Amino acid sequence: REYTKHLIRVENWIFRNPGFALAAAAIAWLLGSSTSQKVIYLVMILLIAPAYS
Amino acid sequence: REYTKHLIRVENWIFRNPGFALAAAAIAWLLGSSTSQKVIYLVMILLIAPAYS
Amino acid sequence: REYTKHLIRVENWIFRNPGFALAAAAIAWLLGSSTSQKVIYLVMILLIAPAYS
Amino acid sequence: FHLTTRNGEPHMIVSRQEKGKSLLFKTEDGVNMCTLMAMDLGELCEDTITYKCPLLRQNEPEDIDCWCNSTSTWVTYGTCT
Amino acid sequence: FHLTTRNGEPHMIVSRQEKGKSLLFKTEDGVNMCTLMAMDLGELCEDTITYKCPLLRQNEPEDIDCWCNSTSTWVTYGTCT
Amino acid sequence: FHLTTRNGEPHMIVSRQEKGKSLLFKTEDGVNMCTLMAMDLGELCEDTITYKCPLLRQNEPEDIDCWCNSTSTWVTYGTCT
Amino acid sequence: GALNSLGKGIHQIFGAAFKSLFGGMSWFSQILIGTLLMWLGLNTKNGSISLMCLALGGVLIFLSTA
Amino acid sequence: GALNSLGKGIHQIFGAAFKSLFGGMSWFSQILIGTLLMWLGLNTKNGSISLMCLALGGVLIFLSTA
Amino acid sequence: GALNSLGKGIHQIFGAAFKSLFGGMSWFSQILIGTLLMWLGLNTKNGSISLMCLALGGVLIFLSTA
Amino acid sequence: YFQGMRCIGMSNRDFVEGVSGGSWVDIVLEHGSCVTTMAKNKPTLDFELIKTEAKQPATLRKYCIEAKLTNTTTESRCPTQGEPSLNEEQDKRFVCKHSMVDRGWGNGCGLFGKGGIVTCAMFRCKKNMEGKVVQPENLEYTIVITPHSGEEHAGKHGKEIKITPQSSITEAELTGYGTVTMECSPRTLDFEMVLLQMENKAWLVHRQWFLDLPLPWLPGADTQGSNWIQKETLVTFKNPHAKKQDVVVLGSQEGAMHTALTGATEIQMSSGNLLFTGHLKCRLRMDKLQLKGMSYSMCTGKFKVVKEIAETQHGTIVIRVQYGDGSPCKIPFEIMDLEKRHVLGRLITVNPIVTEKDSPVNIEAEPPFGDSYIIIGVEPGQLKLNWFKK
Amino acid sequence: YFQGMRCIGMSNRDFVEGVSGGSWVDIVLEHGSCVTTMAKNKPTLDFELIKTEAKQPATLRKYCIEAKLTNTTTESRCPTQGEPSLNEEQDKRFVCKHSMVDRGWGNGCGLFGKGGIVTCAMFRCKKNMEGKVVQPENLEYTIVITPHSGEEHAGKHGKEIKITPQSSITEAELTGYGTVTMECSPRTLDFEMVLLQMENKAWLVHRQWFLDLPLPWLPGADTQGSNWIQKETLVTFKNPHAKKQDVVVLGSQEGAMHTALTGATEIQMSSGNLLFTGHLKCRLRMDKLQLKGMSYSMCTGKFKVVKEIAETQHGTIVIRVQYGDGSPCKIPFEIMDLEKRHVLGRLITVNPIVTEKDSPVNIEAEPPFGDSYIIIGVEPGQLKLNWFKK
Amino acid sequence: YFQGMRCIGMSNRDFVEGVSGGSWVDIVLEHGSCVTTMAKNKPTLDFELIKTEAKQPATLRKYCIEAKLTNTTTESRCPTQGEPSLNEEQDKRFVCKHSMVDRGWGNGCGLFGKGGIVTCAMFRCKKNMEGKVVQPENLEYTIVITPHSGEEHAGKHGKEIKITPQSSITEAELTGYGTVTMECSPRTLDFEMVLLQMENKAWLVHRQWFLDLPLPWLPGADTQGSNWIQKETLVTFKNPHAKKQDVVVLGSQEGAMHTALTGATEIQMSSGNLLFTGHLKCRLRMDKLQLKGMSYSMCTGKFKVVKEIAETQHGTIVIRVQYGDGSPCKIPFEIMDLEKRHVLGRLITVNPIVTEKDSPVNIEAEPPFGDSYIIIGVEPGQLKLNWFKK
Ligand SMILES: CC(=O)N[C@@H]1[C@@H](O)[C@H](O)[C@@H](CO)O[C@@H]1O
Ligand SMILES: CC(=O)N[C@@H]1[C@@H](O)[C@H](O)[C@@H](CO)O[C@@H]1O
Ligand SMILES: CC(=O)N[C@@H]1[C@@H](O)[C@H](O)[C@@H](CO)O[C@@H]1O
Ligand SMILES: CC(=O)N[C@@H]1[C@@H](O)[C@H](O)[C@@H](CO)O[C@H]1O
Ligand SMILES: CC(=O)N[C@@H]1[C@@H](O)[C@H](O)[C@@H](CO)O[C@H]1O
Ligand SMILES: CC(=O)N[C@@H]1[C@@H](O)[C@H](O)[C@@H](CO)O[C@H]1O
Repeated sequence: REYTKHLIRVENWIFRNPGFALAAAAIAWLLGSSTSQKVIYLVMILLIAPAYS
Repeated sequence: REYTKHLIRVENWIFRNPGFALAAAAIAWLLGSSTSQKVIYLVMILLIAPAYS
Repeated sequence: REYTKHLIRVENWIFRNPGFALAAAAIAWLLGSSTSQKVIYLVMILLIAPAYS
Repeated sequence: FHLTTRNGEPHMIVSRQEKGKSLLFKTEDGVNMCTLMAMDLGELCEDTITYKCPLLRQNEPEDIDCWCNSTSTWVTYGTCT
Repeated sequence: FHLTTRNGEPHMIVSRQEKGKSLLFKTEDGVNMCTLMAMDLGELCEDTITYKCPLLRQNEPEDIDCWCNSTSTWVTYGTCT
Repeated sequence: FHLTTRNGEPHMIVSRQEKGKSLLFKTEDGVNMCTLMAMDLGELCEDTITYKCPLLRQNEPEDIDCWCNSTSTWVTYGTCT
Repeated sequence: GALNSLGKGIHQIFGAAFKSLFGGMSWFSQILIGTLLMWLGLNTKNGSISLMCLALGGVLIFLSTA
Repeated sequence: GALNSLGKGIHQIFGAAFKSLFGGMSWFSQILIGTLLMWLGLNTKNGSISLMCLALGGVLIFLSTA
Repeated sequence: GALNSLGKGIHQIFGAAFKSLFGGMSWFSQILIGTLLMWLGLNTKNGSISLMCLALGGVLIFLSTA
Repeated sequence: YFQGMRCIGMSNRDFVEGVSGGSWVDIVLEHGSCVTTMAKNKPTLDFELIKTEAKQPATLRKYCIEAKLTNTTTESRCPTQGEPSLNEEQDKRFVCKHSMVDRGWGNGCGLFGKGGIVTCAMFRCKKNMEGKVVQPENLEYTIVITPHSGEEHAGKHGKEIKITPQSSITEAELTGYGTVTMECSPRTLDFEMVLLQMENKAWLVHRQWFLDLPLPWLPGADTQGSNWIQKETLVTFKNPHAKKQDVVVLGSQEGAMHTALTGATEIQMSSGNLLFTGHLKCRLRMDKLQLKGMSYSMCTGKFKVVKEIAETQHGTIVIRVQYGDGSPCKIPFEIMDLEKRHVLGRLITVNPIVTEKDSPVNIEAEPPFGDSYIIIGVEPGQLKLNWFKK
Repeated sequence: YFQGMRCIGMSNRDFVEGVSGGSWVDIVLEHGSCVTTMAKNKPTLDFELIKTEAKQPATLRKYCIEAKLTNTTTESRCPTQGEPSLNEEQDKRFVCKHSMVDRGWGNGCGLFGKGGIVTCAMFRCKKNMEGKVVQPENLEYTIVITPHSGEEHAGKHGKEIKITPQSSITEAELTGYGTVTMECSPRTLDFEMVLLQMENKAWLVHRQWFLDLPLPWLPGADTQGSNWIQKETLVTFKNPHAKKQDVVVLGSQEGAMHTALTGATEIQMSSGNLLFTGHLKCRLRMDKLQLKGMSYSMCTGKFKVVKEIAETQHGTIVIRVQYGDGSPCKIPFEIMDLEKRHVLGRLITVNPIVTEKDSPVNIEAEPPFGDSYIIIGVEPGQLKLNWFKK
Repeated sequence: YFQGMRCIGMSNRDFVEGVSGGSWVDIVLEHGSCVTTMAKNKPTLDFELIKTEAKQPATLRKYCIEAKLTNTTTESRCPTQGEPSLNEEQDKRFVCKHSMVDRGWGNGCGLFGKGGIVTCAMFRCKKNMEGKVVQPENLEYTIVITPHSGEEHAGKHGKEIKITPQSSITEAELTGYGTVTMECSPRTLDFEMVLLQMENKAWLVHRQWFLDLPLPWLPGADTQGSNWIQKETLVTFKNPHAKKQDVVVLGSQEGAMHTALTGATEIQMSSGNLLFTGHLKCRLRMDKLQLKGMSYSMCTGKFKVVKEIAETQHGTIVIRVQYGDGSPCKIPFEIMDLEKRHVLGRLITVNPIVTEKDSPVNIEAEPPFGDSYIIIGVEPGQLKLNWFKK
């Protein structure tokens, strides 16, 4: 269970709320404003989203 | 008879008088003075010629 | 005999004297001084040479 | 051999056991003696061959392995072994 | 025919006049009867052929024109005519 | 057959019914026997052929179907049937 | 022959046109309208004179058959 | 056929991208995000307008299946 | 061989011309008309000198057969 | 049924008229066409070239195409004794061949070796063909000159005349009208060619092909029909034998010939004569012709149009009429305008006349274009028939 | 083991659905593939084209490839006496040849020279091959229509129907659901070609090659099998002798043929019929189909997933379940979201039902992408099974 | 009839002369041509290459082209008992083959199945051909050196000498004149080729073709003529039978060979030797030659021109003359101008002399171009003959 236990949580919480993804890019494109450097946010955000920390 | 009755009358009256044709062109060439536009007369004249109207 | 009788005389007299030919060109090259016009001499001379006229 | 006919002419059905022996059969015109020299003469079977043995009077045979001396005869034999 | 041998085995030199007749020759093991059915058997000459006539006990012959019934024998004959 | 001549030489007009039989006719030099072997000998008609039968003394015949043994003779016969 | 080929060729075309434009009548009809044209050849000025003075002969000849 | 060869060719690539970027939902979800794009085609200014005003049709058609 | 092909080639032409122009006589006849040419090679001035000074050798050699 | 109808029914019909008087008029005659001539106060005539045939043209060569052989004889000598011979080898009716054949003791010779042999057979031709040469001259054209009267039949033939490019000017008599004089020229028909005859059926073939045919032949001027040249073409000599040799003749070549001529222009013929489609140019004079019937009375009576007026292929009409009050008479024909003021059109039938009471007298006339009155007859019932020519 | 499994296990599977009602739906059938059709309130069906064979195609030509000879007979005549003959030369079962051979005194002839000889042998074919012509029509396609129910087996065959491009629209009955109507077209398979049969093994060969084969043959419509054409192809006549001539037959050509056909497309076959891999385009109507089992009760009980839920190659799943409290009943299937608020996905198996207690009822369904709850059953233990589709 | 005439009558004749004294003079010898050499105070000589032949060239391979077979013997074993054998299978004069044949109860075997059989026949070649290899060396050229004297015949042969490209410088003696020394080189004739001999008739053929010929052969250095290689090329083994097998030999191949060589350059030959048309380059020295007859008297007498003076193909003349008052003497010949002042032209015949009274002494001379007097003899009747050379 330790292999998928960190992943499976995310793959659920998105299927419940598509939203935080939809606006994520807005947080992204307004943060760091360069390509990859602006992508790492859109991963970091959608990843910190299903978390409580 | 209705098919040739309008034509046959003309085809006679000319064979009786060649004349109105001979001078027709004079009426023609002095009327409208352009090619076809001067021909339509020489047809209209020789056609109104065997008529009473 | 009438065909070669005019020629054979010359073809002898030269074989006897090569000379009049050897100096002929001198008479030639100093007479008329153009190519053919200077050749006709060297023929006319060597031809009048074996003659008595 | 069985003596029969082929269009009025005598016909010989020759079997294997007759190879090498003079073939004699009576005919109105006396006794006929045919000579069979066929090297390929074998057993009577489906593979037959049939041909004529010419009459030969005081003439040496040439290009043939069958001939009679009194009356032309047809001959038939198998080639099986 | 002239009876000779080929490696201890009996050998028959068969001439033309024997075509069609039973070949008999005495042997320690009784009398031997060879049967020659060669269609091409001709005159003894330079063109010879030589081969063996197998022993055949109560068996029908197949694909052969020579066989004996008591002791295998070699046979030789010419094909000339 | 009708016996006539062709330039002093005897001439034989052979009909159909004589096929296969010895032809004999007397001559100052004894009796002459011609032999006719013509396979195509038929009925006397317009299609005749005429040729010579050579004299043959103790010699076998070769490439011929007619010959006499005492005096060369001409022969004629039809080929019709 | 070409000259004979085009002979009927150039004639049939030029002919029918003359069998329509003119072709009214004969005798004193043909000669008049004929003769008047030959006048235009002598006079006029402009080039057409080349055609008219010929056309007269065209008519007069057909009147000269007799 | 080339046109059929590239037909699946140009479609599968452009398609999957559309099966990821968009592809959230249907009905009143698809039409909205669809309809708003068609607005950008009328307005804007810059060239992208060439892509957006088309992308609307891309969405609206998938909503027009019915 | 080319060199042998043209060998008879360039020779037969140049040869016959020399069998006509010169070719008068031999011994003291050939050498004289020969020797005088070799003089023209030393002297002269103009280029022909290139041909004359050679032509002497042409003659002298035919006199040097012996 | 009436005289002059043949030409009216033809699609190819020329109308010729003389622009002078007593002058010559030219006309062109072709097979299948006719020419109608007219002149002031002269009858109208019809001319037709109906036949063009060569009479007894020179026979070039007779080719045998089927033969038989009889009395085949063979003679041969031994090696060393020269070439044998047969006297029939001098008889032109035989075909012979000389050869060499092996000989020897087996057939009467002392030596073995090649000997001379000879064989002859009488050659009898059973079927031959002959090619003829047609000379432009000696060709004979048949021309019919028919009076265009309209008289009836259903005894009135046009004069038939036969001429040759070598015959002089013809003076043809036309019963009742006088004579017509004419001369013709075969004006352009070729003859380095030849005409091959295979039993009443002929063909036109090129020369040098006819002359090259590999068949026995005889010079044209022959009558023996025996001394054939190159008989070996139909004969085959088998390999000889010491004293005999067979000779066989090929089979008929009529077939090999037929299926060999396919392609070449076939020529019709009859009575042994060859026929062609000729072309003539003629000139005729009518000064000796005159109208048949002048000086009669002008019919004073009635006519009933026998049947429906007919339109010809030549802008003309044929009116059948039959008297009525009178002698065998002239007819009053006249085509005028609707007002009967001036005369229009003209007659092709001229001086139309009636020979019998109840004798349909066909009349061909040319109505002007448009409207016209066809006035037949006189004052009891002058027959006004309206007509419109389109 | 269950009905509709065959198509689920296939990699080539098309899903088709009608965009209308009562309308025709088009589908394309191929060998090795299947098509699943669906419609509102209609059962889901599976279609497969399993066989394509030509039945009794016209036989073009029979070629003999192995023969024997019997009763060989020879006849010959002397030089001069024409061509000999044998009456069997008129018997179509014999092969004969005419030749010439030297003759002379040594063999019964009067003259030395060439003579005519003739030899015949009865020809008996022992092994032949035949080429047939397959007509596009008369081709017969076999199609199986299987109800996608999920029922079990391990008696439930799909309806099998055979059609021809000439047969009319088919009305196939599906026990329990009604009938389905469909029509097909062999829509693009070529036949100037020929199908060669060498003893139960066939090949497709081009024409004009088959027709050029140097072997004895007989026109297709034969049954005698005796009168072979061009027998000389398998027969060899040795040089003749004065009175006899040998004739030998070539050996079998089956081998020369086999190693000669390598390369040409081999064609399978059975029961004498040729088989091909066909291609069909069909249209079907479902207005006469209906769900089997409507008007039952909604199972009110329990199910135990027989075994591990399976994932198909088509974004679908197959859930085995077996009742439990109730009649042979309808099943409550429903795929919702994690919150059980809305319905997601759909069934491929429709109106899934239980026929027996302890009867594994396979069910194929399509879960939406991502997360979903598979709710099987009712309120004692409605079976919430989580599922994630990647 | 006179010495030196052969070369005068040849169209291809070269005139060579040494530009030095005691030096070597080069000449080119060809078949059909001759070369005439001249030098101050030396006799004029004629050279001709008449023969070029290879003597005993190495024999490469002997091919048998016709053979016979005798003592054919067969041996065979039953299935299971290995390969049979015959000791003659070790005798190189036999051709043998190993095969398999069906066996069984019908022919002396216990088992039915394939058995081993072997057959041999003595091979006797009756006619063969042989190809030889001609080496450039060992070729022998024959050259005739004839003194150009004009003497008569109708005993006076030119010296004949045979040389090889390996022989040393030749010193040929010419009776009466001394010796002439010469050396030759076969200066460019090719030999990877081969010369095929089919019974006294030969051909030049390429190698690898000769070596590939499918015929029995033997290595060149053989004399047995029995142990042929690849005899099977002329032998055919029929299908075997249980105890016997027939073997036949092909017929002669002389014909197949002849009509196979058509095209390849044919080579003449005689006495077993091959002949070619050679080409030589030689150098000769005349320091040991001298005039035959020096130190005689100058004929003081008369000559009568035997016949019409002749013109040769080489700008020269041949005058026949016969004494007259004197010893076998020198002749006074001299060609001058019309005035008899200077000497013109020259003699090809040198030191012309008379051997007998009434012995026509031919003399070849070269008159200058144009007019000249041919002065033969001395002061009773010095013979002034006018001559014109065109
Ligand atoms: C025509 C003739 O020659 N007849 C005899 C015949 O009587 C005899 O039987 C046979 C052998 O004995 O030899 C010939 O055939
Ligand atoms: C082994 C055997 O069968 N022996 C007999 C032999 O005694 C007899 O001589 C022959 C024909 O008579 O038939 C067999 O060969
Ligand atoms: C020359 C000669 O041999 N004469 C005889 C003849 O007497 C006899 O008539 C004939 C047949 O009987 O056989 C020969 O011809
Ligand atoms: C004329 C005839 O055919 N009869 C006999 C025949 O029976 C006998 O076989 C032959 C010699 O054996 O001699 C024949 O003459
Ligand atoms: C045993 C043996 O070989 N002796 C005899 C033999 O001499 C005889 O030829 C044969 C029948 O003729 O019968 C055999 O038994
Ligand atoms: C000499 C001669 O010709 N006379 C007879 C002949 O009559 C007879 O026919 C023949 C034999 O039958 O014997 C011949 O000797």
